[PDB]
Amino acid sequence: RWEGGYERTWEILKEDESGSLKATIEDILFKAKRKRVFEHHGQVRLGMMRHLYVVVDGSRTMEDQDLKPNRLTCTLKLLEYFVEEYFDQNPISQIGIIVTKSKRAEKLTELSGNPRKHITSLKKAVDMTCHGEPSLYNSLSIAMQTLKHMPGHTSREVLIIFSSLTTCDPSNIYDLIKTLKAAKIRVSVIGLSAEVRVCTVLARETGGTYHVILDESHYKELLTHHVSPPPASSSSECSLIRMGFPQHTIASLSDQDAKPSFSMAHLDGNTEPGLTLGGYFCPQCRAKYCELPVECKICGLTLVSAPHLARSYHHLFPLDAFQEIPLEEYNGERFCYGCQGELKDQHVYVCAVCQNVFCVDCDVFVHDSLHCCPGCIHKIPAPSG
Amino acid sequence: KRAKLQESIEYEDLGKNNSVKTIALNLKKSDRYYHGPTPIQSLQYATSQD
Amino acid sequence: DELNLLVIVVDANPIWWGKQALKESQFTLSKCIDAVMVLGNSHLFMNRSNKLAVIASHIQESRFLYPGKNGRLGDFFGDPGNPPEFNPSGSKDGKYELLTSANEVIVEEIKDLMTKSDIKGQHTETLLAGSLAKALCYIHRMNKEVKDNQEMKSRILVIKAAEDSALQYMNFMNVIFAAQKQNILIDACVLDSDSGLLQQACDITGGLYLKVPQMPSLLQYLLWVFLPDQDQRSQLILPPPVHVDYRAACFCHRNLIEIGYVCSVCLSIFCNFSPICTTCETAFKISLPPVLKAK
Ligand SMILES: [Zn+2]
Ligand SMILES: [Zn+2]
Ligand SMILES: [Zn+2]
Ligand SMILES: [Zn+2]
Repeated sequence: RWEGGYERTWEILKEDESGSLKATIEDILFKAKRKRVFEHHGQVRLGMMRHLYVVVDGSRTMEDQDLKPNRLTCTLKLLEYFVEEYFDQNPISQIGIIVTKSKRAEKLTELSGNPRKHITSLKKAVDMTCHGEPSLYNSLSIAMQTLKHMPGHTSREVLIIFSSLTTCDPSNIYDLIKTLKAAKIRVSVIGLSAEVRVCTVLARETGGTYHVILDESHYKELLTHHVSPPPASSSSECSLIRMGFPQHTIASLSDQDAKPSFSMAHLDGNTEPGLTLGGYFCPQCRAKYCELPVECKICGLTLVSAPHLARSYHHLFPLDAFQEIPLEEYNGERFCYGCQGELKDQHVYVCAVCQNVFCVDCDVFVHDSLHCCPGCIHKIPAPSG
Repeated sequence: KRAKLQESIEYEDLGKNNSVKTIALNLKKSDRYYHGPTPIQSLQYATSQD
Repeated sequence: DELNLLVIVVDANPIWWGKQALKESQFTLSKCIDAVMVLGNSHLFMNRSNKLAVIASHIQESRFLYPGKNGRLGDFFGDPGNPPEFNPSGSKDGKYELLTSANEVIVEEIKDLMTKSDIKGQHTETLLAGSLAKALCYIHRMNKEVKDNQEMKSRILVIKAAEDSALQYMNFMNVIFAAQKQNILIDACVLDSDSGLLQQACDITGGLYLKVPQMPSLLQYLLWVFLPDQDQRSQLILPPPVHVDYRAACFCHRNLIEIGYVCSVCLSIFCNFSPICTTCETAFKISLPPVLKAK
């Protein structure tokens, strides 16, 4: 009785050219693109120093065929971009890498601000076997003991990323919530598929957010939001003294090979030896070592300069775009303030301070790198000068 | 709201003491005084004539 | 096959250039245009498929010398990559046809800028920080279209000729980090005035803070050192090594910071002698000022 229905089914499937006349696949594409949601959340904090402990899951569930047949190479590869972007906008801050395997929590890297140390360490986890049985209470209790040594003035948030396992609660994590709040720490949880309710309350009581990754493009957007510090305000974390302001030197006069270069053997900077060209030095100790914003070993504080260290945190502070205004008369100078030419296809963006018209290539660069408006230099300093 | 208020405070309190670091103000006033007095009006006409 | 681009930031200041001719100088404002006449031609000699972009720096705005903002080079671009509606001059680029038209736009655009300088508003100096804010918006618009097949390797050239004004120097640092994401190089060509903010653009991105001695010796330091090819600049070695070093100190304070602390929790770096607030409306506990004041 198969051919009795298979012969008549092919007659309908063969005449598939009649469905292309209707505008079904076309009308939905233009309506699904105009769906522009607007939920601007004020994610900003005045605290410049941040301490983070990224938790990486290493169970057997890191090999499922979701976004790609090898999930193990999906989290480790995309985490290198988060580390490089973290030091790009926040070089004075540092992160940490803590893995979890064989029902144990083995801390890989320490609390250092070396971008090369955290990137090269993730490539070694490729050969690491995935046994299974992840533990959340083990990777969270150890991170609090190390974070306790930091003075109370930072957000001291904790990031936890797992394979969205069905409730990764070892043995009643709700009893730990009353303890994590006393340490004034924060927990951030990122999901990948199934919902986790046992971690949603933890991200709300401590102070954070909870999101589930839906596509490969959504995982990159969520990491950008975590670059900015979490929006909060406390009273017991607002005391700090002695900030290190190093200076950049070259350790030469005319030629680099004619001089003993920098970061050699007899030099006090024996932390990262090799053959470099220059570095920083403490103004209160004259200790020359690597130029990476890391905690020195003669004072006990990280390096927060000003040119390309503390400015990166202030460069991300003005997070704002532009508005729009429709019209049915075709008017508005149509001359861009940055690239002169426009697009002339229903795209008029004005400013809320100087009112300047931009195109599709200038508005994207503002919310991504420019972070302000070029017209604020030829209008705001005008009356004050 | 507090972060939006602290942005206008730092951006405005510096205009009264701008370029006051080192020689960022001495070199700026040196070129202004070398040209001569500006409120005398007579010198302003010779500047645009050049 | 391959295209390039060079953004020249000319510090056309009628106040500084108007007083340099009194000191018996042969390189005045009339000779400053000749620098673009030579650099604009030597750039196209290596590759006839290049593009030219010159941005001025006036005391009121940053006028685009090439292409201009008028009805000739504003709406319609005279770039060599547009054969339609532009071919009486954009056809013989191999000599003095399109190269002369590129300099003619600068002379035509500067006509409206020189006449609009009545200096009746006392003195306002040149807004040098606003010049780099327009160069990033121009290199990003052309990169979105040329990102296919080609790559367009460009650079950023800055020619300093005067000091700054009452502008906030924080805006001059926003264009430095906004240019590092695109992996671009920023240069600096001072003439007489020296500033510590322009030198920061050469140390962060990896540029070169060159100091020009005499004025007529300008064609030598802009062709080999400031070459848009940037292929052999790592082993070139022509300008003298950098000896001085200028960075940044306090924001709203009259002191050189080196160990000082901010006001409270904001970003205004001040000093360590502050038990309470200063110029904000915050607070600070008395668990550290009693310790720092002692020693
Ligand atoms: Zn030290
Ligand atoms: Zn535009
Ligand atoms: Zn604006
Ligand atoms: Zn403050």
